[PDB]
Amino acid sequence: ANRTVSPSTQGVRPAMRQMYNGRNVATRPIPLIVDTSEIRAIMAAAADAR
Amino acid sequence: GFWNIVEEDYIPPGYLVGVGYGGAFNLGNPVGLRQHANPAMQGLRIIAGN
Repeated sequence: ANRTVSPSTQGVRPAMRQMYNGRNVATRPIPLIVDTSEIRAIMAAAADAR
Repeated sequence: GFWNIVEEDYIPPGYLVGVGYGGAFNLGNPVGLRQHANPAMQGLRIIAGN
């Protein structure tokens, strides 16, 4: 038999996932970055203005 | 972007009207409507003549 070995042959299958491709869809959501300081500033002002 | 766009000939040519609703600030309809304090003064009314 073929006795060949490598770090691959002895190793483990990769833990691969798929990114958001942004392809083969009709629409792509607007990328809307919002940090926790912004959510607090929005929510606090909304509470103060009520 | 985030605008829902409505075609409306009751907006005159050469004007844009942008309106917000909901959210953390809880926006509502922009114009307050006042009726007369007398109950008999309310609605369209037909009146006997002289």
